[PDB]
Amino acid sequence: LGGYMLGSAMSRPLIHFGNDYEDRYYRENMYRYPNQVYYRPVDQYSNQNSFVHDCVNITVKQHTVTTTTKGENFTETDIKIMERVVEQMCITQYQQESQAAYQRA
Repeated sequence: LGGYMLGSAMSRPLIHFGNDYEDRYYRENMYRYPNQVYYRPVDQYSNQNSFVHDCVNITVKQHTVTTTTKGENFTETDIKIMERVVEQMCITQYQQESQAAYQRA
């Protein structure tokens, strides 16, 4: 991910758990953990969460393996709220990227 194409900036699509702390965890996990992912622009595969959750196997990394250990509290909850959002928006930006390829076409 020395390059990649930062998978847009979704500003958090609001994933809302209707929680106090785990919600908030995600709501801060929009900053500590981002609302954008690390991947290059795709529209040449079938599976989404494959390439997508992989882009987060990049993103959540950079954002939880140093970006979190900078004084954040990441628990199993953080993993999900973060991977889940960052993944499903990498997925959102997968279908977006797909059609973005249609726009650049």
